[PDB]
Amino acid sequence: VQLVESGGGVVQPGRSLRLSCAASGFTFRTYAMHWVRQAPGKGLEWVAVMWNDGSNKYYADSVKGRFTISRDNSKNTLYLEMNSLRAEDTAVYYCAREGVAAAGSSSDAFDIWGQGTMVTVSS
Amino acid sequence: QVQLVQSGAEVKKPGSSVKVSCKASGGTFSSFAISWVRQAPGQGLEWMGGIIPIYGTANYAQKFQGRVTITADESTSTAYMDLSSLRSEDTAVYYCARDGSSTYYPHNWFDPWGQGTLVTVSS
Amino acid sequence: QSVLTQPPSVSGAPGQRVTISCTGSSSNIGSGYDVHWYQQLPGTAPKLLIYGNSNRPSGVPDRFSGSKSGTSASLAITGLQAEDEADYYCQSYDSSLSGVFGTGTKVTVL
Amino acid sequence: EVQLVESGGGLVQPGGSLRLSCSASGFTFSSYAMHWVRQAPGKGLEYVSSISSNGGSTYYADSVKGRFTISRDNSKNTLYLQMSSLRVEDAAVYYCVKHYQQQLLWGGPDVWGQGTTVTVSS
Amino acid sequence: DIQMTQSPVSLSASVGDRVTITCRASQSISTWLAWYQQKPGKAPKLLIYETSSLESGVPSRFSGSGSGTEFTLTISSLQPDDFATYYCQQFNSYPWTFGQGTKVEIK
Amino acid sequence: DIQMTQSPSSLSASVGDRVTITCRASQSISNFLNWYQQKPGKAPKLLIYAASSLQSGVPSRFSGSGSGTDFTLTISSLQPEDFATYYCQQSYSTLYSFGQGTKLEIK
Amino acid sequence: NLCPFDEVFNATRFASVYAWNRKRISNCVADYSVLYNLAPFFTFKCYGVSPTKLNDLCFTNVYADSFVIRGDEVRQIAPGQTGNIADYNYKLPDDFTGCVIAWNSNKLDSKVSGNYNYLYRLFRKSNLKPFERDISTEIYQAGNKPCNGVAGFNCYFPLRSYSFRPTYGVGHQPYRVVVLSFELLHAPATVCGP
Ligand SMILES: *[C@@H]1O[C@H](CO)[C@@H](O)[C@H](O)[C@H]1NC(C)=O
Repeated sequence: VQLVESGGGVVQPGRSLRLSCAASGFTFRTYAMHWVRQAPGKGLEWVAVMWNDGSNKYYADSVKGRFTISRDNSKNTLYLEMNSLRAEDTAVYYCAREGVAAAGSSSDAFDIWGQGTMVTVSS
Repeated sequence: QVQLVQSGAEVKKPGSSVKVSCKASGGTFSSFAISWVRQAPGQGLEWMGGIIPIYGTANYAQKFQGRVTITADESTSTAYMDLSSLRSEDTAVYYCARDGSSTYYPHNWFDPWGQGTLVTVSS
Repeated sequence: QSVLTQPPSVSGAPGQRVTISCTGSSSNIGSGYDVHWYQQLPGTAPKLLIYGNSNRPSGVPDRFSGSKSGTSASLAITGLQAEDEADYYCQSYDSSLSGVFGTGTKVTVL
Repeated sequence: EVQLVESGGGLVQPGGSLRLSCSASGFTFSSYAMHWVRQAPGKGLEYVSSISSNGGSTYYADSVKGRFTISRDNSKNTLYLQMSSLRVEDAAVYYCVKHYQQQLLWGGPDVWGQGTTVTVSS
Repeated sequence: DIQMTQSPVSLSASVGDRVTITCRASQSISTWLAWYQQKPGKAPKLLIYETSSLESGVPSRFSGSGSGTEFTLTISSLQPDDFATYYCQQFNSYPWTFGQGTKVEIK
Repeated sequence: DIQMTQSPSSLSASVGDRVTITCRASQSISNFLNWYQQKPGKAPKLLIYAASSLQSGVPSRFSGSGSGTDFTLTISSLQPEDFATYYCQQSYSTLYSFGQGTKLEIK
Repeated sequence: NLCPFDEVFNATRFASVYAWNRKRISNCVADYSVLYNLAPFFTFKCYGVSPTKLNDLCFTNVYADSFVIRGDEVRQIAPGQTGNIADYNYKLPDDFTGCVIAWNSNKLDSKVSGNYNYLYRLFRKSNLKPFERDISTEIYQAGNKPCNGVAGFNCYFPLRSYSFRPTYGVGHQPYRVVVLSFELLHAPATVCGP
């Protein structure tokens, strides 16, 4: 049930960034990961989604198009690939998860979260 | 007046598989709800998985999933426990227990408990 | 696996009433499943003490009493003697057909 | 309407190579996974090759493995079965087949393509 | 790799009959099977999908049934637009083994 | 997009009081919102999922309720360890959304 | 004291059909008159015991399962049925006793673009023995190739979502099910009608 991300740091405005989310302890396939954004000072806000098998990849309206989100069910990781990220998109990026067999976790809720990588623009 | 007896103690190399029997006695076997209890020495008890031999179902615990295949034979009035892929942490005492009043629903207390079967793993 | 939290060791004085809590949750006791109790003498298989949260089988004195209250439970032992240096276990059932046992209690005399 | 045109084929000496291109858009292409089937003239149908949704893993048939290489430029909206080291038995029509669902619990191809043909002689 | 049989291999029927075709497998699939119709000279097309449902674009004179080792495609009423051969197909295990064919002859 | 508003935006209380926190939706949400707790400088974890059930691993002094548009979160007895923000997140559309947060302060 | 049926039927979220919850009902009076006069409860089929006569019977205990399925599978929650539910998710025994309540929940358990987290078992090596839940998610070997931990051709993952949209038909909307079960044993009885 542990969850840990990496791949964050400082970047110029307008480059690409792989963001991992190394999952362990739970069966990774039968859930649907998300990406929750916390700007410094502000509240939580939503960024991306996946599906169970990798079917549809919706986004929030502020970051759609520029974000592409991948999935690797063999290594049980998650990749978020943003392109041409703007200076206002500096935050902490979290990992998530939600499935409804009641055995496992709260339904429709982001039950397990990673430690958080901090992506910050630079100049 | 009802009592259970088990097989003797066994030694196993790390990597083999063990078949532990539980020879019931006293009455009819078809109304039993045998559930296995594992106990490492100096720690608490643990539930393994129940089996209703009038149905053949096997509700395993969430830890012992895919490792143990609990089966039961109606003719010989015994309920096996084919614990495969033995490790060094599985040296323990293994009890079998009838489940009290009901048969079609195993949700009761445990009476009797048989006797100990110290299947140790060493070299 | 073992959802039941139980106190590790409880004690008292010879000739007193000692109690043992058994804190469950909403998925094991609060779902309506009952709670029993077992007694393990050191060097044999454990015994049966309380069934149906209050009763007693033939073979145990009337010093042994237990009860459930909402999510938690209790087991009262009156009159400690030299046949109480043993291990007692709290037993119940999860809602998802899964089995649970208590962590472990150590009753020692003074 | 889903449309599937494919191209290539013709004549080849026994032992040559061809590029069989199944290329038609008709839908959102990069999410699907399409395969290849074949039919000798006057005989039953036969399955030959398939590809994943991203070109990652392929699965060839039993009697065809080792001689072919299926590739797909998913951006180019094209599907290539690259023939190599053919025999007399491989004279058939090669149709393209499109999968029904998006990506998982695979089975049941949806629509069939128009068809190219190949011939062997001397 | 399931060697499908198909019965019959050829038949002659006129308009106003009821023909049932069977496609029986060796390895037990469970409702993973389609049916096909191939006009000579061009490509076949999907007729029914997953052995019960109906594809859009066909009158309901055909019907699929069965689950397990044997399935029955039935035609309730014959028509003069069914002058072709038919194909079953399993897709449970991934080497797809199509059937043989059943020529529907009109007389 | 479903705009969700949580009220009030800045609360203050003391130890032991019954604190209520309400959350208003734009259109209907069929009891599919959740309540989060984020201690400052940590990872926000869940308390109430699906507006009425408590996450196993939370002291039972919390309580939330509602169905339809408006939903209330009611803390029964405050503690020194329950002084943090509280997020209102729904689950209805393609675009999931979070609230604005209720800071809890001292007297 | 009255029956605690308010915590079973009126719960805010149900379990999915591959991993369902089972609750025990004990020490109450079985007042079904708070339940039976709810005529949009579109199915009240009772095997073993007859309906409308429940309030004059004494029982030992009541076990109440709970899950959600689509409307084309409610005919499968029954003794002796088949399909992709009664062989891979939840199979009742043949000599089962208990009523199987099943109503419509298209306002409750449904949202736009799918509500992707009500899973159901597609693949298993064998049919389920009765009353056997199954939570294990190891990949299913379809053909003969052991792939050992990575899925692809001939080895799939056995759980798909339901993808419930509110704009489907009457057959694809989520019919939320509660199948109660009753037991009688030689014991004092704690569940009986008034
Ligand atoms: C569930 O709650 C509704 C509204 O409070 C009520 O009308 C209905 O009777 C309840 N169902 C029961 C008690 O079975």
